[PDB]
Amino acid sequence: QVQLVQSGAEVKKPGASVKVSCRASGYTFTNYAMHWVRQAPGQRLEWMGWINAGNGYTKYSQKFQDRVTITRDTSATTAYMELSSLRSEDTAMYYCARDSFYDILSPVYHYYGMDVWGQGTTVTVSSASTKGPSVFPLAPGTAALGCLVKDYFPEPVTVSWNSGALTSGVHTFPAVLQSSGLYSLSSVVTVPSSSLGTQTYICNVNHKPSNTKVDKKVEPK
Amino acid sequence: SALTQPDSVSGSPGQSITISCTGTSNDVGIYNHVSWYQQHPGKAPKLMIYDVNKRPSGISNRFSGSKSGDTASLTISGLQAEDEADYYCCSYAGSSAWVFGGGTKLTVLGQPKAAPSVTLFPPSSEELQANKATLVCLISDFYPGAVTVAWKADSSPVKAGVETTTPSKQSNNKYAASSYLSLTPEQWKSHRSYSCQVTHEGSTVEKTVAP
Amino acid sequence: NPNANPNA
Repeated sequence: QVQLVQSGAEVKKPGASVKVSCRASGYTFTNYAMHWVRQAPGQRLEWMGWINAGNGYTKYSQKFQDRVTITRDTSATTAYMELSSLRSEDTAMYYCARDSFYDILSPVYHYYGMDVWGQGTTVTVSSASTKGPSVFPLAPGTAALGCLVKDYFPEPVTVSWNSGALTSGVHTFPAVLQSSGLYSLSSVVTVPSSSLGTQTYICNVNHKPSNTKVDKKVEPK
Repeated sequence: SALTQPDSVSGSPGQSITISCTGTSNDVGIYNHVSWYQQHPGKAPKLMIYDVNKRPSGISNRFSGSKSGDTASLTISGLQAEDEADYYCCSYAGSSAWVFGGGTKLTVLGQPKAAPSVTLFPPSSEELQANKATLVCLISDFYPGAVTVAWKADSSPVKAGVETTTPSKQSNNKYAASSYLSLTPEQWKSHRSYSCQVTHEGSTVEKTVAP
Repeated sequence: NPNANPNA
């Protein structure tokens, strides 16, 4: 079908550069234009610039003119956006969106509209460095136990219980961003109180950015 | 500088609302290249109206657009719960440039509310033996997605060391959040108790832990 | 409704 697929999440230091890609498929690539739009967390959409997929001509936003480069590769039907000298406030979700293109021979009624959008790419700019998590147990009719996944960077962290064999009553919460620049999250499982002495409960925390995996046994206090 | 939209608009099911988008004589007032976009939290925007008043294929006729002078307007008839989203206007600005509006958040009233469930854990002994202490307050199954968290030592408010997440949708149509209080082991053992107080729609749920 | 696409 008609779709735009963007590259994965990026984690960069202040002053670095980042290059996000946007692969098109399902339509004639060189017949359209492609915008790049970004959105800070909780903020509005902001136009960065666009490119004609055919002749490659570009126009950038006056706020980004000095730092953004938008290119395209017709042989791969992919558009690219490079943002240089990154800073903290460049942390945002970045979208690519298709729009109309009219050539010279086009008298036609010119209409526009960002009709197809990519899924978005998160870019995180921070002076923090990669760090594995410290996992602490949260000891408990019904009873609640869990794990605390503290002080890790960057995202993401995956959590399962008993190697995935336990899904009932499990609730894993999105991470908080601490003032230190590190993340912390917690996972909960509600279990029968009758089982606290018989059944073993282990939370499996996986942080692939640091190649660390921790299986923390949570025991009654 | 951007296009001026109202920050929020509210309406009940069946009602009709209108979202304004005020520009200048260099964008909205001159060109018909005016579009409207609907965005649900965490998802990509979706074209709803283009060329001032035209709808793409499949878009319901409940959505309509118009323009008068420098102000474009988006009207949503027969408001439904699924229309709750952020709505953005966008206009051509000349010289091959485009500008977005500030964004408007549309809330649909009359939806059933749900009080939050709260679970509070004290610092683990392993963390205390590492000379650190963290209280974790976990909040789930509330709607709408807006809570305020306040912490208290015994009965005195404490603001230093509090980190709270934004609410996020669960697998059902409820929201979840969490709040963390970082403190030294001496502070934890100093007081008789600590409490996490979650306020939602004027009512509060409080849980307490003690050393 | 002018042509808005960028040029060289």
